[PDB]
Amino acid sequence: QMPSLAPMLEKVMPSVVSINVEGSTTVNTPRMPRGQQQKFMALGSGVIIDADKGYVVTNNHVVDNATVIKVQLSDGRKFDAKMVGKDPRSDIALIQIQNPKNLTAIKMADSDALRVGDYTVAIGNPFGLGETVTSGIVSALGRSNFIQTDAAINRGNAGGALVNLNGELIGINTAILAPDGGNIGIGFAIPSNMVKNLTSQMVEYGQVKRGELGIMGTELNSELAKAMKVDAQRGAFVSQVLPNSSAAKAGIKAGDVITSLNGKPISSFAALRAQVGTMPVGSKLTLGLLRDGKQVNVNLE
Amino acid sequence: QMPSLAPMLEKVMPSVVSINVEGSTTVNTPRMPRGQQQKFMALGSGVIIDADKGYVVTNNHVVDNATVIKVQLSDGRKFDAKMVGKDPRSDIALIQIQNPKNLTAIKMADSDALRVGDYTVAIGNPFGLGETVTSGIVSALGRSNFIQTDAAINRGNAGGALVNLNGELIGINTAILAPDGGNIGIGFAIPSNMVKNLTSQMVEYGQVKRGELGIMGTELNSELAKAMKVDAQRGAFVSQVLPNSSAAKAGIKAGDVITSLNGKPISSFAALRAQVGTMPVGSKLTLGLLRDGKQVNVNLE
Amino acid sequence: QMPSLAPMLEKVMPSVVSINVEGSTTVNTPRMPRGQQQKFMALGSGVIIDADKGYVVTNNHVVDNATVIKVQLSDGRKFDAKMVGKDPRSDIALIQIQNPKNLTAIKMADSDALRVGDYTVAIGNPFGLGETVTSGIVSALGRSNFIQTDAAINRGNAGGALVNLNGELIGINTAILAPDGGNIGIGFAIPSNMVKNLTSQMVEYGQVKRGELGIMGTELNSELAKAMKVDAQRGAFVSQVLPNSSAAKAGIKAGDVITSLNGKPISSFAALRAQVGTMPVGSKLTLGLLRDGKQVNVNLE
Amino acid sequence: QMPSLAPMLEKVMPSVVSINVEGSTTVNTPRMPRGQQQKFMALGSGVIIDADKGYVVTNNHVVDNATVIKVQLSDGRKFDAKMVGKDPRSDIALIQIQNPKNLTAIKMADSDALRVGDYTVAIGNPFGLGETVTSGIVSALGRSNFIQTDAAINRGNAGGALVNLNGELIGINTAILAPDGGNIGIGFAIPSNMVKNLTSQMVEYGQVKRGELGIMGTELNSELAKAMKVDAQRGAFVSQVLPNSSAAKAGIKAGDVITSLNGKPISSFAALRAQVGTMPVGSKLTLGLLRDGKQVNVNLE
Amino acid sequence: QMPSLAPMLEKVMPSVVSINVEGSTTVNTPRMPRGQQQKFMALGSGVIIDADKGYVVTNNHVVDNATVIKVQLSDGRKFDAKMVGKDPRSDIALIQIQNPKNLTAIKMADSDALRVGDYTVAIGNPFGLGETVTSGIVSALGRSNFIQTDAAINRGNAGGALVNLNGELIGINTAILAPDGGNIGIGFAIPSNMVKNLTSQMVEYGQVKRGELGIMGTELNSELAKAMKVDAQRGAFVSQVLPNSSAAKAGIKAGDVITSLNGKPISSFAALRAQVGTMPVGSKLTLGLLRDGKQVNVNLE
Amino acid sequence: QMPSLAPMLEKVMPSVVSINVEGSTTVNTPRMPRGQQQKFMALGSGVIIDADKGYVVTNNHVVDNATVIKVQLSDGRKFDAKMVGKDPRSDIALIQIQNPKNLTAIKMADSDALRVGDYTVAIGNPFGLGETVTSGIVSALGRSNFIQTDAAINRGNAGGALVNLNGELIGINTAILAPDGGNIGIGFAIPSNMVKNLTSQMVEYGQVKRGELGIMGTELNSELAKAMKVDAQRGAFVSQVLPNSSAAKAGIKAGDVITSLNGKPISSFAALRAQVGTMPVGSKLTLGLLRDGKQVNVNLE
Repeated sequence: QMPSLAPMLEKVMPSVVSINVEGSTTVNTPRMPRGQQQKFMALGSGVIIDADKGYVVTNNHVVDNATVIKVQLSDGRKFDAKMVGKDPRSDIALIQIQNPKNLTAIKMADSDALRVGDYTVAIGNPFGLGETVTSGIVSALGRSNFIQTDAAINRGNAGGALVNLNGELIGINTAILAPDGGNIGIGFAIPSNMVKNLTSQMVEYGQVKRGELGIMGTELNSELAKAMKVDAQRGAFVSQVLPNSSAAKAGIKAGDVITSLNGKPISSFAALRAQVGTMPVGSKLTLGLLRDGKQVNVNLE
Repeated sequence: QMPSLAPMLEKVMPSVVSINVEGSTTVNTPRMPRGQQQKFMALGSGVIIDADKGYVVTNNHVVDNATVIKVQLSDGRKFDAKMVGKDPRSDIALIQIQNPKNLTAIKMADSDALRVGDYTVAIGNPFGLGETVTSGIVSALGRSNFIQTDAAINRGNAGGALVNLNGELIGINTAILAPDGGNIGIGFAIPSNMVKNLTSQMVEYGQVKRGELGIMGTELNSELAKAMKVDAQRGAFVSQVLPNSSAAKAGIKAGDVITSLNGKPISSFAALRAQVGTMPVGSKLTLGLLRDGKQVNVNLE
Repeated sequence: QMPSLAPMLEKVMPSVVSINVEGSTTVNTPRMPRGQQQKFMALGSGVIIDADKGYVVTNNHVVDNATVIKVQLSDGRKFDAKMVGKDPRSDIALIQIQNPKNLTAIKMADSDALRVGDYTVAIGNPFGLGETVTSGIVSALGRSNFIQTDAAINRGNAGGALVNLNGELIGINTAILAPDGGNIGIGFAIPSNMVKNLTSQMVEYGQVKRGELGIMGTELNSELAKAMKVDAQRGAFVSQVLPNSSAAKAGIKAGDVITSLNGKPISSFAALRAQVGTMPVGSKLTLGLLRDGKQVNVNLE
Repeated sequence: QMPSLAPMLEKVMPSVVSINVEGSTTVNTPRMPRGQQQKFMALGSGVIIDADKGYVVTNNHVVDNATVIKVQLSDGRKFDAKMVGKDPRSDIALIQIQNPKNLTAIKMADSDALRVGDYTVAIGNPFGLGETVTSGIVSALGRSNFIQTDAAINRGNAGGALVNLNGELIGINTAILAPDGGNIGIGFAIPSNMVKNLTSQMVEYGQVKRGELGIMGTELNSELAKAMKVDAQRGAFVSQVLPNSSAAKAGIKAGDVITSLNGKPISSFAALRAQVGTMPVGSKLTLGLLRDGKQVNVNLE
Repeated sequence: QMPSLAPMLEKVMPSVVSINVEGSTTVNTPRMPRGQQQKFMALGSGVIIDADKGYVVTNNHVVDNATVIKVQLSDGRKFDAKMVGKDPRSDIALIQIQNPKNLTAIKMADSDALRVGDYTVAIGNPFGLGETVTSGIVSALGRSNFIQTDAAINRGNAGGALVNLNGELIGINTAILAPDGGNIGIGFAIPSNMVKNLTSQMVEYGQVKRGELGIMGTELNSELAKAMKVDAQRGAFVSQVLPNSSAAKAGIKAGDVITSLNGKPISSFAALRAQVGTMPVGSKLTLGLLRDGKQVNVNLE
Repeated sequence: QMPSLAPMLEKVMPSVVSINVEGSTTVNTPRMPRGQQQKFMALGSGVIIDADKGYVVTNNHVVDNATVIKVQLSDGRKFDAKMVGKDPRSDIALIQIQNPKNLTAIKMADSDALRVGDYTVAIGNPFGLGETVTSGIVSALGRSNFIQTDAAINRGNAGGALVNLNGELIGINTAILAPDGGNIGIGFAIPSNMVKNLTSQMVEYGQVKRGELGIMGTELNSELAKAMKVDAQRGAFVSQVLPNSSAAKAGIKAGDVITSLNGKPISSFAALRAQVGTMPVGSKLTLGLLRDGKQVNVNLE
């Protein structure tokens, strides 16, 4: 008969869940005529990632400041969940289902396999009226990072799951304009792998460990810096490398002068110290290193 | 060759029509520096539903306050139409073609058959520049009610017809924010069946008959109400049932205490009287009834 | 030396006070991503009207929903006050100082004596930064009602006291756009007399008694109405007058047909019933009565 | 007793009148969902300028597009008025009272006598709630042109009359942002003399005659222009002067090169042709003429 | 395996390029507190249309006012380009790659072959974050002109290329709201043929030649016009035709009275002179000619 | 004759001047479709404070980022001025007239003498159309600090001079919402004395010296802090006083616990360090000191 997503969607829908948050937050006491605790209600979607432990990935902007979190399965069943870890930078959080039973976990695809022309579908709650599904394609890939897809709802709240035609997880859709869950015109999402890495740090550490690792250099134009080349100057100097932190790994040594980070020119030396320090461990960033030919990819830790 | 909708679209396009409304409306006389009749022009789409009588379904927000309505077929032909019935609640209206000839009516699908993953396409006039077609999927179903689809134009005016891959009618797209024909981010529409039922009441009665039918109960906590259970109180009490209005049908009897209407908890007794009274006859609502197990679906009248 | 208001202002400033309100109010629980009690703080000015009892007139939009109200005298002294009565219609309220001692009350002028060219000065808190004084003239008088004065602060919150050159009370400035304490461009205020009358009803009754008093007529065009004149029809008919409620006083009798209320034509019969029913007792409204010459002023009760 | 404006105000109030306009205007037919004649109502103030003929000066933005204009005297009396002339440039218009009787005309002051520190008061209808009076001083004078005064209402509609302490007319307040009757922050007005001149052209000609009068020159850098000086060039050249139009009067002759008009440098030659051509006859503009010392004041016609 | 666009997209991506403009523009000198040259940076997409000459079509709103334009191929390679021609009306421009080498040009489809149901995909830079691809269908065709497609990004900048399933060029997407590169809700684009014609005029003439060609008629109701029919008047008269400019071609002769231009009624005679004069040569417009049956399509020049 | 300000205004107007600033500022390069130096023009008023040296006080938001500053006297004369010092905190700056000749300096009043009822007048350029004068009264005094006056223009740019009836300087009007020269509804200004002190630091030091002077204490609840009282805790502890910086002057000694600064409670210890550190030397702030009776006024340095 007619082609439809319903078939695969009926295999995926189980592993998607609706999250009902109740929390409190400190707010300014209203001055009139036109600090105190105010109760709010957040509402999102999430995916069951570990059927046995009852691990449910979700967005940090949903579960932030939560006092009580509840989970309802697509079949109607409700559970209590407990926080386990969040990550405001990438807007990802892990919750756990208290008393998990007959749970289906989603099968995660290798996000590295993604290409642009690929079809996707997004499952979530743009307007809070219940689980809404929409389709589209992989519009852009922050590497081949990040996933950008036209399969996203206008004026809607960045829902949860991003899925391929086989009904596997290729990512969690996110809101880039936090603390404002909305749209920029197109959908952004953390690829499924970044998601898995991110998620295991939360299970293991209560959070994702920041990998702020230069090595131990000295500004360009300084004492030990000006001494060397300075032919084709302008950039961030690197004096040492002995810490062996993806530096004896990045094939980097003394004297180098990095001036790139995935395209964007690294002006100052602190420019590196900051940009490479706010990223999540396991990250795959590329550094355009200056020394007459040099550009290696790093892996935090 | 290449896959396209054009083929089926060429079978559906005939049954779609362009409606040109001209009407008058009472307006405030402008006060300056910065009641009277003002002439306006509304513009929509509609579907030929009965080829012989020349019945054309359309949106109430298009044909409301109309003095002269004209219809132009996709082939260029123009006819005069006459109103027959409208329904502001669901934003649906029926017009009739004066002198119908060589008309094609659309084949209506059973909307009950719809599932979420299904593909749809929407035909209409978002910006008045002529008949615009767009595609998408069934994003959400107010039952399996209402149809929500991503196949809807941003900042556009809720067009007319919603159609499956076989070129059958699965619904009429509507504007939830009346009297403002616009978008919320995604498309809403009355499923084709609700459409047909709605439409036949207009033909038969000049309007859709409201089925405001409780039975004849008494508030919870009252004289004849407090007398009974009150174990697990909090809700809307039901004293009688003899009227036999979907009550000797809903398997409901004296003593009951309804507290739901398709999910939303029924607080007061008038809360039922109102919510169940604004709906269209033939409706299929579900009542979470309290009496230690009870929840039956009703059918107005 | 130089002319100044400071002199008289130093005689008036004592009788002006700063009110610090703390209250709670029911608010919607915030839905995110972007009922409960929320604490607010209101802030106004007021005038000591009765030195002995410690009566302080103020604006209802200041003391509304108040849990704790405090009063600070211009000399620094703070007292606790207790509500006694409010009146949202005119935005006037009466509070009482708990433990009043060495209080100065202001001398109230007869507002009836006011003419337009007269000078005024306004004392209050437009921006909450403390007691601000401004001058101007009587721009318009809702009779010679209401007082309109240019002596009002742009974008400011309708302060409290309105005062003449002798330092007497000619009125309390009010906000016409409640619940929004702001400006329309010019200042509105309840004349001092209306203020006094209003204020004594609060002391005496806990509120100002509404004087909704027609008499007992029948719509124009009805049974007992059409029977009479109908020459120069169009208006609100009056059948009876026996209730003697400012009707055996208004020189009104059976058959009359009122069609005015201080200028504005009285269309329907309920138009009178409403307009004359929302006003405060003691009011002085004028009724353009139809019967070939008739227009008398009434005094509620 | 206390100082007040009421006294003089009671001498001026008679000569002020309230204008009630009713008109029609061509408007776009509304396109929905969201040319024809639409009826509006304008409302202003004006001053009786000629008691005998019943001449009432007012603002053009009040009486523009008027079908029926009515006048009500401060004592309550109503008359019908007829248009006589308007002038959108200065926003001034003259209406005539049909059947003038027991009229008081205002005594016009010589505006040339004005200085900045002088006190003024403004009478009008900022918000349509009736005749509102406000005070202030002469904030700026477009000569000593135009009158700018702080005696103007915020967010209000540029009322009518501007008056000194003796109750004489020093000007009519106007709206610079036509067709939007509002405030810029301070009040602008046509001085009383400009008003009188303007007004007599309307009586005499149905409008104010534009005095677009250069003489007959040739652009600077042209054939007959470059031939001469060109020492300290850059400006508008003047070839002839024989027309004797305030040129044999302005002491101007062949060869001149004007480059000023009351301060603003005259760039091109058409820059003069335009700026000096949109002004009202009788105007007093000053031209910074180049020829090594020359700057005379002109008087149109 | 799974269906995807990536395959064909990998064949098309080469012929798409990223344009980095740097230009200057005259701007008003800022007045504070709150003419000069200001440097800006524009950014777009474009398609390699001629591999050998290195012709790259793009949008005029991207390359307008450009001082330096650079081109980067999808493989990373950068070239300098030089302007060759622009066309603000249709928002199309042609640039040339300086030193073109190993270039792939796209294969252009015949746009005339397009039908509505057809699938499309759009490639561009909505938010400047790099080349973004999105899909959709042919929503409307300004003939079967113009192409309207749902394959367009919300709040995005009208990207560049519009492509069918075979990876051929069916058009360049454009911004209708210039000089504001944004969305109306749906995508507009110049069909590929109009594109090719447009583009060859730029190569050949530095611009697209306007074909403002009536013939030589006289207004309806005039001397030589009223003389004839006037039966079913109201329109634009046509006196002559001898110029042979698509008039001895349009089968038009003396006496005619055109009153249409692709639907819109031609009111006046200048209405034709203007509408048919702003269009690009080679255009295919239709004229509803009055003479009791007549409507032929023209081809500029 | 009639009362007016013109007389005294003619004595003050000379000492007021118009400042024409021309400057450059670093701005973001515009990204299109919708760092570099951009030229702007600022415009203000100022007062000649020292006739001989040609010292002209003005607002910092006028002369900030200035490359060329010009001064024009009320009589028309223009001079070049040079910066000497600015002070963004209070928005005050000092410029010097190059080649001062026949200058009149204004006579400064002792601001300490001010009371609220006093009359003021403000001279400046709200809309850039030239020197505008407005009147009013002293609405509030940040001590008897700061001067708040109703003598300020709506939506206008905080002009310059604030003057009493004798034509003496009582202050310079300022904009509290920098870098936005506008109104809050009422006028704020630095009293004339604060002005003089401020201004002499600029002459003497190129700027106003910040008097950030605690003494040398230790947080409350710390080692040397908890040791003492703690009876009626909650505040900022003070351990030492030996620095003799308005501490052996403020009658302050070891052990004290300050918790006020002109009304506002001093929560933390750094709360003092900051608030008392951003103020201008010579300041007169009051500290509510805790030790069972203690509150002395300080004088920076």
